[PDB]
Amino acid sequence: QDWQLSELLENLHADVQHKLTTVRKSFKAENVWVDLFNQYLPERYRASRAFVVDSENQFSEQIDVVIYDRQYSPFIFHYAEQLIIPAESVYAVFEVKQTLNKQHIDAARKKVASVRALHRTSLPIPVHSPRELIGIIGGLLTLENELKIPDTLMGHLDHDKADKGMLNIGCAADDCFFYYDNDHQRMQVMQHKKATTAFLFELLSQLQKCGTVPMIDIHAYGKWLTPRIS
Amino acid sequence: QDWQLSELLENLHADVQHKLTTVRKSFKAENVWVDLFNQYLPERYRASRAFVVDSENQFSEQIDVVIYDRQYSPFIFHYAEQLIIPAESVYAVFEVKQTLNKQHIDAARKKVASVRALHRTSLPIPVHSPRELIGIIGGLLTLENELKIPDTLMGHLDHDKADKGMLNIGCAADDCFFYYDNDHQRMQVMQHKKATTAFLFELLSQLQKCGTVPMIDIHAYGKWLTPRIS
Amino acid sequence: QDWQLSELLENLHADVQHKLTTVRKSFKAENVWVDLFNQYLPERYRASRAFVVDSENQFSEQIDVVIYDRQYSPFIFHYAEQLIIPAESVYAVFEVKQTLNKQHIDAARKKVASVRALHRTSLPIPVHSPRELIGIIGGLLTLENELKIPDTLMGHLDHDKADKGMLNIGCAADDCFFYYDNDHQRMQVMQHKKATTAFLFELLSQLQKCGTVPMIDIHAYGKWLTPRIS
Amino acid sequence: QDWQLSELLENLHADVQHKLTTVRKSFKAENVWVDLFNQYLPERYRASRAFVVDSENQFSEQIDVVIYDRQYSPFIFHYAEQLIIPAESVYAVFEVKQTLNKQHIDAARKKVASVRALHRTSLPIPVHSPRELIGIIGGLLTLENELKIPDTLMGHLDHDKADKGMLNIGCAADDCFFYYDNDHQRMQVMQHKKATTAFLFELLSQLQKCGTVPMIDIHAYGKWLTPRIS
Amino acid sequence: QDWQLSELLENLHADVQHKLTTVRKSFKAENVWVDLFNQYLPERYRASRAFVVDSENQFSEQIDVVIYDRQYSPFIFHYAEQLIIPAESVYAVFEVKQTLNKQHIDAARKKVASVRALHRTSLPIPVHSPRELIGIIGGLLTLENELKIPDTLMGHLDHDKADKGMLNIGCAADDCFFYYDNDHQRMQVMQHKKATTAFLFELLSQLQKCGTVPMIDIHAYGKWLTPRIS
Amino acid sequence: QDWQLSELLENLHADVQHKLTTVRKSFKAENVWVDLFNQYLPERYRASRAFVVDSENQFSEQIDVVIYDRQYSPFIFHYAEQLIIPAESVYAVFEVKQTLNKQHIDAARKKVASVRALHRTSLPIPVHSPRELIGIIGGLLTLENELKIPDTLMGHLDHDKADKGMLNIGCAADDCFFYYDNDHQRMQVMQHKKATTAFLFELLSQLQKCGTVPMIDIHAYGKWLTPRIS
Repeated sequence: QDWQLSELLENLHADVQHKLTTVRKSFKAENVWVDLFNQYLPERYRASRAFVVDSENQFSEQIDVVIYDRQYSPFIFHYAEQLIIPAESVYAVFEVKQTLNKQHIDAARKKVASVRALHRTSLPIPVHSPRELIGIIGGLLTLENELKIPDTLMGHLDHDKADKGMLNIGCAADDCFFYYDNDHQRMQVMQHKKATTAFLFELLSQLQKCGTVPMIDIHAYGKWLTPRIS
Repeated sequence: QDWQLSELLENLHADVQHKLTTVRKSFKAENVWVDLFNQYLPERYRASRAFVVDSENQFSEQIDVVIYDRQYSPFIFHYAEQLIIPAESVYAVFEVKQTLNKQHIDAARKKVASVRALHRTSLPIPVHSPRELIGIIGGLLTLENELKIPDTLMGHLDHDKADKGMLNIGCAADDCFFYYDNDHQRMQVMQHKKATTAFLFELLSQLQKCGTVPMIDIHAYGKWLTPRIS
Repeated sequence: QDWQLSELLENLHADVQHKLTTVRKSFKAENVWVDLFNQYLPERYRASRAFVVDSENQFSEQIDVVIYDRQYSPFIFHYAEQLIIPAESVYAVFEVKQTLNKQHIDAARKKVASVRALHRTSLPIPVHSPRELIGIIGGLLTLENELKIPDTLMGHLDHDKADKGMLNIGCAADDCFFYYDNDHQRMQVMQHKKATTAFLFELLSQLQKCGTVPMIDIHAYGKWLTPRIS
Repeated sequence: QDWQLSELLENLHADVQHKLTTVRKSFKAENVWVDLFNQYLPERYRASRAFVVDSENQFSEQIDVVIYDRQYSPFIFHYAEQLIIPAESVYAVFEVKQTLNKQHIDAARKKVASVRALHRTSLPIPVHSPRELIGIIGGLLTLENELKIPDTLMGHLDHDKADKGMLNIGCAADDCFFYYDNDHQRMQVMQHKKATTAFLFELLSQLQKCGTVPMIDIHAYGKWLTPRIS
Repeated sequence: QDWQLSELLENLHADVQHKLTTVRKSFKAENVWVDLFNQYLPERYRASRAFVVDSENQFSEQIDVVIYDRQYSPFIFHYAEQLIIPAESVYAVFEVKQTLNKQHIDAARKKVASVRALHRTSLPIPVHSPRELIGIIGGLLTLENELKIPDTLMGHLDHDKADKGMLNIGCAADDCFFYYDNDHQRMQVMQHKKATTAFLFELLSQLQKCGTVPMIDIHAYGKWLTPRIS
Repeated sequence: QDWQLSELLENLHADVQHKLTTVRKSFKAENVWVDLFNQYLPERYRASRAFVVDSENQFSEQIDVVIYDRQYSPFIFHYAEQLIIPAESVYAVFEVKQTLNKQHIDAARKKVASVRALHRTSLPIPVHSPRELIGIIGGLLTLENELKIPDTLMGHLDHDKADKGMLNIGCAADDCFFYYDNDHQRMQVMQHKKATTAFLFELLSQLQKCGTVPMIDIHAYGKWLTPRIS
């Protein structure tokens, strides 16, 4: 029963997972999630606490966990010891909060909203048309779920897809994960003892369906240095 | 005559090649082949001794050398100190045996057969159609060729393409290498003093023609953790 | 005014930039440019002093700075301590000279011409047609501009696109950068205090528009080791 | 005047130094100091935020910057994402506070005192006598000095060597650094534009005079796992 | 009860420890022990499967785990993919066997004996006298203990110190560990659930008491290349 | 005859050695020697082209190969892309020249003389006395020896030990190495086909007998930033 695919999946990155459960039990956070994501995610992706910036000199607020393209990113900024990432590079943004409740849900929606409100550029490619903008994943990462009734959480998580604050995924470590399905066109909540690894696999699945990074308009950033003649 | 492209090609990764010739002469193995491949192959690929697993909880036997996609692999399992790789990540599988003879050919074909019999998934992409499954390269890596007659080896290597045990490529270090050509639609054997480097270039050429990793169905692995509702 | 996108852009890789300005002031070089490029460029690219070779056993002269694809390159050669790069891997080639004048412009054009005259291969892909050959960027990297009149430099830089010596981009550190625009179908010179970073953003933009590496014909290099039967 | 030893000294690790000055100007912190120390210090040393623990199951409070021996440390602990360092490994402990004033001086003295009150072991060596315990350096790292009168800071920093809270060194970035001299047997304050680099050289000098790590009594930690018979 | 020194000690390198327990349970090996040691040991030491060689062209048999000085070693040999270490660099040598029984004890003693029988050199230092030769630690590493009676294992482990096969330390993973005490001048066996971590701390303690690598007589190896005149 | 200590010694770092022989045959250089040394030398040492500087603001000329203490060095400077090393950190200095003749011998003696003329500091240690200054090894590294008569080279290499230009060691790759012996109190020349590896082992032997880095007077460098009160 060791060489059971089920067992291999649970044992995958066991150590970082164990760090998260201890934190959950010490509450009964932020850095563990960043660590967790960077272990599970393929090389193309990196996770970090960070601000997001766009080529219109607009900045998000500090985002507890940003997942961005490290491999094909043309630049990432460092002010002091802070990371500032171009919006075009961002795949997902998460709020971290100890507890999953109506208020932190709303707090997550506002952080996600502030990133999606940024302006992202996308060029055409040799001549194809410019690529559709990636749909940025928004979520909430918590240690203890305070909405024990699946109805009392289902309700406060029903948000419209046009809404820029909508949460695509979220987790209460070792307790439950939720996510939005398109086939079903609804939110779905799953209460499971292994919800952290199941949440991660869901995340990998949504990342895989995001789409390829569009071509950044590098001149839309370079215009902050020199003029252009039409 | 040093700055001759011919010489540059022979000098390429000269050290790992020298390790292989010594082993050939000490016989008159496994770790050398893995080292050799990991030096010649581009960053996308990695070679390792490993088991292969599929999302149906089927396992190959231990494969002396697996070449897999390390860059775009969503997960690789580590049981004890053993590597277990999802079948969708596999480009090539090799049997290592001291001598190239009818029996080790058959032993190679059975290992290859066991990996290709695994179930591999492939999703559609945004909506394109799902990508064709990669054609997994199967081979046999040896130190000394015991079929000196090119007719006596040609015969025991003529296998049908529809057969899942068919060997696409193989080598007897510093002696000969064989491979299947599609234009010619047959096997081809080459006896050459520099057969190790020529075998590697043939491998690089087949890898290049494999195709891109299909999109793994991550939920087909994630189902081992949580149910899904249709 | 610290958290101004303008300031973030200037502060990006500030240290290597500072190394370049000191050299400019010590003249009032080569290694600084290589260092500079390897910090600004995304992971796919690497910069290095090197010779370029093709599958016809032709070699360029030593190129002060080659930008090549390290991620998807199937091989790079090392004679002694010299780097020798297959022409198919080359994105850009630069001459380095202390001063920007008519003679070093001509010297750059001849080095660039010698690389573009090499033979580059390109295969079809599964069956699509073989990819168009990348357009290799040629430039000239200098410390002090000796053509102060924008007319007196504009003139000696007007070359025809069909000419294999034509220079696509160039820089006189912390003074000016030039580049060819297709929309405008002319050369363009920009005299700016921050010309080094603006030059780099222009380079990133041209690299982005280059196209993906064509599929190298590995057998056109492997033919240097073994014969082929038609 | 570039190749002036004075200039080389100022230019040393210029980039991390620049990060510190920006923070100083943004206040007009913690991570910058750690970054700064890890660049200036030789390989034997590492700096990190951390708790300190002894073999009597006593813990300090969280220490903003601990400098410990990473080379010869037999173990370092990781609770969740927290670093916990055996007291025997500690060379220096620093409080970080935006401003240098009487209250943050006292706050530093209490943190330093809590580390020096821990129990540190030291064995004999083959048979020589057990090494004297290292004298742990205590300091205070700030951005802006609020005691402008050198008398008004001198006074609140005159402490006795027998006191476990005594501060050996401290800095107000790009403004002043203080330190205790044994020859002089007093504190000394230095107000200098380049006070950050001078502070660092003073730190290197005190570290050099600390003494080599004593031999840790590993069984005094191992007793937490198994009993011993006398 | 998480921030209990006891708990930190048990959690230290928890992952590699877990790998070892699984192997113990799959038996109800070699690579796990090497991995385990390389995580617990300080930077000075490295563990590896290897042959040991001396300057008299004598070789041990293959040693399942050798612990050697990687930091101050002047050379290590690589034949094929095998590691060959000069005897002067060796701190400890271990036999790995699934079960702890009289026969594997004897097999361990014979491997240890073969390494200690090698000739080790030691020069004087500036002029001090040559350093005493390190006492090489010998042990046996197993998964399951088959001598359940502590008298039935005590008996077959009482060996004289003057014997070159004597075992200084050994372990049956998560079950028991033994070691020789000099104060007590006997062997000591400890049966404990956490015997793996306690065994490691005992190993660290013995390594610490070994002594410093003597100065290797480099010319005693160099004589294999050129003559010397007296 | 493969597992012959003689063979292992010749095979040690075979690849970098092969690079050197090719250069020797292409002459019939500098970077190969640096590479060679960094492969053979233990971790404490690093080799690099560099200037040497002392705390009296004196600089050597550029030294083709400096061997310095990277591990215990408190600082190393970087002007532009040049390395500048404090004299106290230097173990050996070499001139590189294609041919070994009277003139390049004299050229080497002058470079060595210029480094040894620098001022090196050395403090006392807790209170022991200050350590004797390391005896800096001087040598000459060449590809072809033009003094074929061992008398015609013996003569031009007899220099007095008090002379600051004296050469302690040198090599004509794959041809001969010389060195100074104290027992013999003379120079010694050895003509051997494997002279490169024998030269390296001689170098390792002299390095081992150099002595430990003395304690640098860090304030003798820090005085370039701030005054001191006696």
